[PDB]
Amino acid sequence: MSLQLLRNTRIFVSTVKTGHNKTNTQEILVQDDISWGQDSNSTDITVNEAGPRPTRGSKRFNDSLNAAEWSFSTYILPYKDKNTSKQIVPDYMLWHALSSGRAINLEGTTGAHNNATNFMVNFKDNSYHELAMLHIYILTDKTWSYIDSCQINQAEVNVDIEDIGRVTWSGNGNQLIPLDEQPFDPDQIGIDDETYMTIQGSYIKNKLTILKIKDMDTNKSYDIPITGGTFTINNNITYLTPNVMSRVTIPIGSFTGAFELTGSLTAYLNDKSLGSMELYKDLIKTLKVVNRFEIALVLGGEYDDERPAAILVAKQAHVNIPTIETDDVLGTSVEFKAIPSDLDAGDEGYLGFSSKYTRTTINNLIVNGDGATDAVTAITVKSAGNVTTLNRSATLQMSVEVTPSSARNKEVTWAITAGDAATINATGLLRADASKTGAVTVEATAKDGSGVKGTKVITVTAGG
Amino acid sequence: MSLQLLRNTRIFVSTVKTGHNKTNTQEILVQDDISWGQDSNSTDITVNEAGPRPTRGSKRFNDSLNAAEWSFSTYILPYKDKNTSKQIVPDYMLWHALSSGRAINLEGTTGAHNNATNFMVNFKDNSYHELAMLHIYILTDKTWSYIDSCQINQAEVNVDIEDIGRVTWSGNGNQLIPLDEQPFDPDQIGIDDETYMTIQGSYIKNKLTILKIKDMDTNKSYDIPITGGTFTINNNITYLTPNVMSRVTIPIGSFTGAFELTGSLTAYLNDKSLGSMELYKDLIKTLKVVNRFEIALVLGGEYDDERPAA
Amino acid sequence: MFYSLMRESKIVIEYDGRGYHFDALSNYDASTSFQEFKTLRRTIHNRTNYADSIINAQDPSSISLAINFSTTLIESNFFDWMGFTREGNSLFLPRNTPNIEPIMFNMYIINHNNSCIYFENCYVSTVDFSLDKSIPILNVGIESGKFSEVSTFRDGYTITQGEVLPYSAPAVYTNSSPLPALISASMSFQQQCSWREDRNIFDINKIYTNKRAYVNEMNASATLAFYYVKRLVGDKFLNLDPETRTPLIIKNKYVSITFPLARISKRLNFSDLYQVEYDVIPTADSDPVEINFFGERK
Amino acid sequence: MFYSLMRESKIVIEYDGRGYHFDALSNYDASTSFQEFKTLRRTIHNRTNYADSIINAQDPSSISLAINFSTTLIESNFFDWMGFTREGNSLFLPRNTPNIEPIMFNMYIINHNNSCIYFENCYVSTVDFSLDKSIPILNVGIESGKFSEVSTFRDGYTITQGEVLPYSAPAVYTNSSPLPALISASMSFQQQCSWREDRNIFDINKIYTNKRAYVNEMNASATLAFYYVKRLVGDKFLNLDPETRTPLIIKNKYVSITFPLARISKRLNFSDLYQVEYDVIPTADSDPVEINFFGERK
Amino acid sequence: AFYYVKRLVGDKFLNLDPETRTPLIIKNKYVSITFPLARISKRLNFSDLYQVEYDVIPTADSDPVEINFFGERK
Amino acid sequence: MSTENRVIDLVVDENVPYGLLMQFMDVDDSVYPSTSKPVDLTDFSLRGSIKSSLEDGAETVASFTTAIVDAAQGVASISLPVSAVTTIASKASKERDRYNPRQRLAGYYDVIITRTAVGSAASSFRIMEGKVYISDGVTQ
Amino acid sequence: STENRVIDLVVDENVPYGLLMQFMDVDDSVYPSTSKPVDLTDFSLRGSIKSSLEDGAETVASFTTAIVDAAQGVASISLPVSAVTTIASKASKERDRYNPRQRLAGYYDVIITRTAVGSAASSFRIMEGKVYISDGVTQ
Repeated sequence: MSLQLLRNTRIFVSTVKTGHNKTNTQEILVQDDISWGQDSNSTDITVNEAGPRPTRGSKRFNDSLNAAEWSFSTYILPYKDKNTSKQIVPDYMLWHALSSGRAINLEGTTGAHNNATNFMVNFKDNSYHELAMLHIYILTDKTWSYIDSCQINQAEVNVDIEDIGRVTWSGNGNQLIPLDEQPFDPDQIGIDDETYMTIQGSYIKNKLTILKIKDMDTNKSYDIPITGGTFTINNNITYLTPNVMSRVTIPIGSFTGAFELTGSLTAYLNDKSLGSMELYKDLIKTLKVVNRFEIALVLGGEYDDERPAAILVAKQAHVNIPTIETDDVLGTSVEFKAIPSDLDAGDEGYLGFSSKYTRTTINNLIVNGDGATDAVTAITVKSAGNVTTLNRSATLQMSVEVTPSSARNKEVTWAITAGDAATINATGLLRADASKTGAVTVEATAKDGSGVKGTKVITVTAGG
Repeated sequence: MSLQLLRNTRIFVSTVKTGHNKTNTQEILVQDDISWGQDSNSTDITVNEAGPRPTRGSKRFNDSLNAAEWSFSTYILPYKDKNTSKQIVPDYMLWHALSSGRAINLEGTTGAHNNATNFMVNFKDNSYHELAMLHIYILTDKTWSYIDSCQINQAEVNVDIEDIGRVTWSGNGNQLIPLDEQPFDPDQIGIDDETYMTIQGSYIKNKLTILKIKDMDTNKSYDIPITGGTFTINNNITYLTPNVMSRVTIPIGSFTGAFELTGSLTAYLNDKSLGSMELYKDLIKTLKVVNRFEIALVLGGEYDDERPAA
Repeated sequence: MFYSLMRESKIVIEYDGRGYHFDALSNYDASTSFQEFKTLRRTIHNRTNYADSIINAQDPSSISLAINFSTTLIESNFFDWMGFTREGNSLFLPRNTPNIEPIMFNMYIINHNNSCIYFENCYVSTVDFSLDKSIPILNVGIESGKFSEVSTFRDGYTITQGEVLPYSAPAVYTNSSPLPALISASMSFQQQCSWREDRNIFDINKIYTNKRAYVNEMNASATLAFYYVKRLVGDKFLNLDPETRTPLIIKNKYVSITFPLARISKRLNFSDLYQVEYDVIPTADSDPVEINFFGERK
Repeated sequence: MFYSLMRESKIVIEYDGRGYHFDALSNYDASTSFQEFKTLRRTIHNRTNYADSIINAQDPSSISLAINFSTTLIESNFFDWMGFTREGNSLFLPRNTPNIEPIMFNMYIINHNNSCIYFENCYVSTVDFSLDKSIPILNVGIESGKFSEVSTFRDGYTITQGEVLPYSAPAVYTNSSPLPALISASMSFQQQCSWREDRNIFDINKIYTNKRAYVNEMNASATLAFYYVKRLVGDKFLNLDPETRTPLIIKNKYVSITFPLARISKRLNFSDLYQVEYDVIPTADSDPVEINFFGERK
Repeated sequence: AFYYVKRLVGDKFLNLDPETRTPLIIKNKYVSITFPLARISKRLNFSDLYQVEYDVIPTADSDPVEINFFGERK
Repeated sequence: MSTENRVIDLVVDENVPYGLLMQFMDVDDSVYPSTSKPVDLTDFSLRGSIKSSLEDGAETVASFTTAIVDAAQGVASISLPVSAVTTIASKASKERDRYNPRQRLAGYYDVIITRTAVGSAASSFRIMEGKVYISDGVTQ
Repeated sequence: STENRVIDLVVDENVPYGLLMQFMDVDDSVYPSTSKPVDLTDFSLRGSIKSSLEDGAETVASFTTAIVDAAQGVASISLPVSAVTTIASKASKERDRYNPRQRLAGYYDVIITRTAVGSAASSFRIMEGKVYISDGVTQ
């Protein structure tokens, strides 16, 4: 004899239906908009006669049950746990079941895997017809229930400024099953006060949102202050249910669709250099069937001191032709989609969550893929013995110095750009010949894709 | 380094892309609801396999650009100009491009042509696959832009009593082109204070709206006090865009559809002689496949002394 | 100039020197065409590319009219013209076809501004209507031999169809025992004539138009759709066995097609709700098939 | 691995040792297949269940391209390759077919990563475009004899189609008198060749590919759709009578197909608004049919 | 029905040539139809994404075609 | 009139020597049917190299050993020893492909046949091109 | 035809394994393909079972080659039950999708070899694939 209120609901995400412990189940902090259920299909058989005194009667049959629908919203709350000292988001298994179809392994390098610097999610291993399989456990007041064999259909993230960073999850399950007995003690599995304090120490505010967009075909970075946006991770999962005329049926298995990583970004038109107006004019002047943009949406902002942040990186993105949104202040919309280099390659994009992002950390996350792996920032090329010039028929094996000293990729390539008076090899052994009286240049760039420039103008002469 | 506000937009209507003067371009006084733009089409190519370890990847291609959409609302503001002493509406070339497909000639007798008494627009010469061709020039604050080769798709007029007489224009253009340099000095071409005073002297109030309806098959004039209404001039213009798989395409030409002049008129039921009730009862008693009515909607009212009217 | 709208038209059938303007016409469809003799004379001398085509005949036209039932019963003249014998307001299907050639009549399709298309040497070849839960309408099908464009015409000011008859639910009986669970009773009557092409060498360099035709057969048919209903286990009245001879009548408030003796074949469909379908034709020695036309109050 | 997208493709036609990359391609469709000889040798000894199927021939491919008109008029080469004689920018339909065999050419369908499909021994068998209220486009139809997969190919960097021509309303004339109320002018040109199968006993245990073909006929045709319009009562200019010989031209701002003498057959449809349909073919002794290709400014 | 996929330039495994005899099996978790020797004919369609279509029949001297029915756990 | 096929992709087997032999044959189409005579490879030498990329400055993975088997029959063999196969296997890309984990991309290769002599013109000719793949083996 | 070197071996737990390869040389010049068997002279086969293809992978086991009836071409590859147990020890705990008894144990390939039959070491790989252990119940 009791009424059940929605405010007392508690959600646990599990990968096992028995043997529930702290590594298989954790509570998911949900909000008011939580919803779940399961709909049923039916049919009416009616006789349609034409004569006088016709039969006017119907009949209903239950024929099938639809896939269970569930949805809830959670705050993006990166933090570091005391047990492992690795940055982790509380709803990490949700990210894993969204990202890959293999067993969860935070020590690995695919799907949801963490580190001493940041928590990372990449979609390099999502080529599966059935992604990682969860079981949502619902606790309303006293009664228990759960949805059997769920799959993460999508994860909506709305960049709504003057609001907190939040993600909305949606999915489907085979069947919603009400449980009379307690599966596991929610007091122990549920998050305790210490980790709650640690989490609430780190919040992501959508207002402090910087965006980094670069045209890979022209090497043009734009300065676009955002007004509002959203990006989605969608699986297009469809649940199959068998058709049996004699008995009602529930869905039996599913099949993932096409993985889509789209987005939409609204901003005001700026007349300044490399502003929104320049991007819009370039996009509507080129009129190209395909675009290669690098988009790095950085929720929570970038700062020298440690700040929480959630970052979406699209290496090779596709940007639609923008349109002007006539409001009281003129604006625009930059709708993009992260496409892979090859269809069966994955790597459409990745995400990095942490409560400790210095600007260098997010920079090397963007250019190297991991916040811990350092990346080169600047280069000044060095000759063989501090030499400033060269004469005809003389070698010059030039070297390189890089910063920082702990960058993972310390190598560079070699090229000649301005002038035709010398040639360089893979190692850097520049070679010249006679009849070389012009000023020639030499260049070097790193192999990690940082975008670092090494230049030197050597004054090659005809000799004494 | 500046933000652009919608309140500082100024719209000029032109028939030429060069040699802009006061007879080819005039400013059009627009309102808050002004809007313009151009949308683009795309496509996603997705592989749909069935086996285990299927390929889950998509790819987007820009394939075509849609026709540019523009719309704005203007007040019906008849007046007489000092230069020619003939009654003219400031957005007269809009009326011409709506009415006929020939070169503008106010001295003529078809399309938009004026007189020493009134400004008139008739649709006796609209049998053309491509009506008179305009170029909408948009000036927001400092930056310029324009829509290339526009056509007046329709003109909505809403008879909303206790409100001013207003007309809403809509249309399509081949492509929206942003201009970096000033095409013409907006200070000179834009309307000056004298003509602004002359215009604001004449306003059309939708409240003072008399309607004259007569059944041509019976010779019965009715006295119907209106409550609210609207009439449209529609061209049903469709813009054609070519389909090329290798390169994105913009519309290349258009073709006018069927010219429709419809309307809708709401009024209260009156038991008086020749009232709304009599018209309704006659119409539902005759039950005829075709009707011959003479309708003369007079915005601004009729008076012995001089008054503005549309 | 003058365009020609289908909605602004008037179809008048000219028979015996009187114009039968068939109002209450829901929709009609017609076409005109010519026959060509196109041969390509490719030779070893000249492998030509240009054909030798001459127009020498008018392809017979196939006009279809959809006519609503009316209170003045002008539409029964289509049964009258198609060959049925008349007694009062009831049309009999004769045991034998009366004449070799059908009853020929001309038809006009009037339009505004003295525009007209003149179909000549027409005969009614098909008449079928479905008694159902929608308003009944009989689609007649006539075939013409010669079509022409004329300035003045015949317009049936007086002979016209009245108001459409109100809907009334159909019911099929055996003697006086109703047949339960009716769905759609469709009746079909035909006069399957054939054109006798007599194009000869005296018509060379001239356009030939068909003029004479002969009746291959007349028939009356009906397809009845029911729901598979049984009242008893091993029922005798309602089953799937064929019925060699049984009196049937498809009755309405305004029309009643009577088969004095009928040959019924049944067909069961295992659909969402089981449906049986009859195939009713009159027997060999059956009395003439009746078609009564009741205007009002029977 | 490498998937093959239709949107990421390039079609290059190889003729005379030069590559004609046909850009401005709206859509193309093609298929490849093999011919089998599958017999089941069921005997009284062994009533077997397993057939004896051997692949011995390549079924000819049917490639269809839809190409937009362009300012450089590369698309007129399809008329040139199909057999028309050329003078300036106008293509004539010759009185007689010039040669027994058609003009053969190879075609590539390029894709990324050195992937290609090589159609050989192709000939243009159909070209038809509809001048209407939508942007004109000519659908060409070529038939191949042998298809193959090759690594390197021919890519038409220079010879390419320019910008698509802007839309312009069609108009059909008789001499210089316009024909009113045009709806859709559709033109059709064909080279109805036939493959000469020469599969012999020396090709046993080998895959056979068609190589040689002969031209059965060439023709130029057009179907014109109008609204039935008459200006006078008993008009002589506009009626339904056939016209043995009349000069016709279906003119546009960028193309004009001319019939010096035409054989017109008319067909009237009693639709919502009456429509007449022409069937225009050149006469026996008519001068060659003209097809002019105006890029810009005629 | 497959998608036209090639892994190499001038690949030998995946192409359009007919295969007189090749062992094929269309396998599932609950059923497996086996052709000990198969006669495969290929057909390429230049659709939105290129698709190849096989036509698998057993050869003349092929062993009997298998159809296994696994209820659960094979 | 037909096309050539200069682009050929090679697949080597790890821990196994790779041997490819090319035959150059003279051809002609005349009144008499296709007459083919082997090309006499005298003063004809080959040379091939493999790099991990097409772009300039690419690391040289290895180089092929060239030899002429039979001049009269016009047969030349282009191959590499097992140690070179191991060297290329070490330098190959670590990215695997599902449905066949064996194959990995190794780089691009070219082959030039040249005839160098005092009276001979300084003429080279790129006979082939393409990419080199590796079938990883477990034995050895 | 083409190439079919990739075939997967399913070895049984607690049972010794032995495979019998009838080497053959079919030629399809004549319509009834020639059934000539290759003659096994100066031939040795070598095969190791190694988990994963990455360099430095531990050698799970090694095949034991047997050459018998050289005239008619047949040959045998086998390994003792102790080798089977060593293979089954290191097999992964994840089971195959189609059969819940098999577990991936590693990769393999056998390499034929001619040792100076004509002063040439003409060694090439015969077959390849994955080795699957099938869990037994008897022991």
